[PDB]
Amino acid sequence: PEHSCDVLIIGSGAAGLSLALRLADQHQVIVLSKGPVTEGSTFYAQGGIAAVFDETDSIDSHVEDTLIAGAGICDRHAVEFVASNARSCVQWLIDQGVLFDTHIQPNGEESYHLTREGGHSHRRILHAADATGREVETTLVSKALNHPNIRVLERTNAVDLIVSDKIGLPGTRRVVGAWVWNRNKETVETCHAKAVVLATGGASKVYQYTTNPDISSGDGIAMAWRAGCRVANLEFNQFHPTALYHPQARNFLLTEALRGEGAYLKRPDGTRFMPDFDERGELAPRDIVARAIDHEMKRLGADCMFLDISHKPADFIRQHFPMIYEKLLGLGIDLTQEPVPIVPAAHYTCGGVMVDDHGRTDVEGLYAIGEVSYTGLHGANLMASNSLLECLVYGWSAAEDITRRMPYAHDISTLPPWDESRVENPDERVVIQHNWHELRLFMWDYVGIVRTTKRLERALRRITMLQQEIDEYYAHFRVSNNLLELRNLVQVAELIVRCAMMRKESRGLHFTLDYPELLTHSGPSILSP
Ligand SMILES: Cc1cc2nc3c(=O)[nH]c(=O)nc-3n(C[C@H](O)[C@H](O)[C@H](O)COP(=O)(O)OP(=O)(O)OC[C@H]3O[C@@H](n4cnc5c(N)ncnc54)[C@H](O)[C@@H]3O)c2cc1C
Ligand SMILES: [Cl-]
Ligand code: NA
Repeated sequence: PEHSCDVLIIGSGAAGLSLALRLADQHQVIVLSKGPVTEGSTFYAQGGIAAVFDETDSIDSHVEDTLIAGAGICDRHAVEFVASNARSCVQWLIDQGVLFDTHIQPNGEESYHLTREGGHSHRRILHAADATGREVETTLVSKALNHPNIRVLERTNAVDLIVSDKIGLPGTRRVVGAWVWNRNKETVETCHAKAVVLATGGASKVYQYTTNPDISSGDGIAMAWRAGCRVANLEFNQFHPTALYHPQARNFLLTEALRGEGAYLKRPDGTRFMPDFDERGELAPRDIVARAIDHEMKRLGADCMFLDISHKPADFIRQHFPMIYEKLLGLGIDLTQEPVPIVPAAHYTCGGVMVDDHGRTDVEGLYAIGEVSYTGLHGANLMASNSLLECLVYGWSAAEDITRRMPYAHDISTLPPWDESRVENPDERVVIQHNWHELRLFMWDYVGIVRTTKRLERALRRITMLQQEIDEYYAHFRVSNNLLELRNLVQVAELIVRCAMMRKESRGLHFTLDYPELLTHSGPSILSP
């Protein structure tokens, strides 16, 4: 009708496209993308994907690492589960056309060159120079566009899932499609399907500073909540420790792989401060390094700290970090000759919508894979290159559960249209924009790197003003990007803060002055609607 398919996939990064392909030979699939098909975090991925390929590494080692980096509450089934499947999934990417950097030289013959990053104990991250993401996204996209059973709809923003029991369909609660703002034609179209998969990315953008593209507004999570899904661990948001501090680096990350290959992290004065913090140094886990840099900033009153791989051969550097070199040069910084100014910024959402081994949420017919989800793999803190990994494995497992269910699926029934609201107000629309800035700022201050109970109350409080506020002035506003993004950020901020308030302890990326100590028995934080 308006739109019908077998499986609807909201999001076209690693998670969704790779899910797409797996399901394509036998299913009719629509992939949505809020902006052009390639703008998502996946495209901007640098460092690489973790797997275990060397005879010297082991799965066991990869598990342990993760369990460690995750500060004690990862879920082992998930981590193992997942640690035991990449390569395969990674291989599957390769079989799809992905070129990861070829070595030339174990001491006899040809291999995949591998890096490492913090918390890893052997060598295991397949990459493409320092721009893996490009290689990955570009390929997946290319195959998805050449596939008869996959339909990609760019610039199409989902607004909400259609849940049977909300539109007087009879039966148990089950998703049967979603309403989508068609950006180019400014209407909300109705889209039917037998299975919907959220693969929307993360929510880092609720914070004033981040590495992410402007899409990461967490719409997927908000949508799920609104539809009844439990969510978890949203207090565990990772601030990548090395983002660029330059007025013209709109938002810019210098991969951990730099440190993985020798880069140093320096104080504005030349000294290396990690040692004062963690014997693991430059390569300790991010919640820790990021806390350290935040500390030394506060302490010395410094705008920043520095990342330097100078002590290294200019030739290594430029072959391993082509993209970063070219881009720092254009701002007049030579990764080859000087320390680069860095600050911590919001990067990844370790929590999200709870989902089991196949990506199944709490709500029938609804899945969630990728960053938008919470599986248990990352516990309180993600280990570098486990994030792209998660997308693949769950794309996998989600394809296998789906293929089995599809055949016994209810028929594609007809659905109520969206009640296009239509009121306009040039001035009020400007305010929508003030609120965005307002949210992002206090989130940074009240639910940031160092936290306190009271600061959290301040966040909650402003969050509720914004919601009460939003309902009253906005409920009737003609939909538009700015507005949809705001409603969703706000929704998510709320869950981030409620989760942060529940954790009476400091663990992994949640650090509160009011509970410095580890509880003896802990777990995820879970909220259910
Ligand atoms: C700069 C950078 C470098 C990184 N490098 C690495 C790395 O080397 N290794 C690694 O493992 N991880 C890396 N990460 C983390 C990893 O990139 C992400 O966790 C992962 O790419 C998330 O992918 P995803 O498929 O879940 O969503 P994304 O790739 O971010 O895509 C989300 C998709 O959902 C669509 N969408 C969102 N909302 C809506 C909506 N409302 N309606 C319709 N469509 C919607 C978006 O438009 C987009 O298409 C990096 C992240 C960044 C930002
Ligand atoms: Cl990185
Ligand atoms: Na997640």
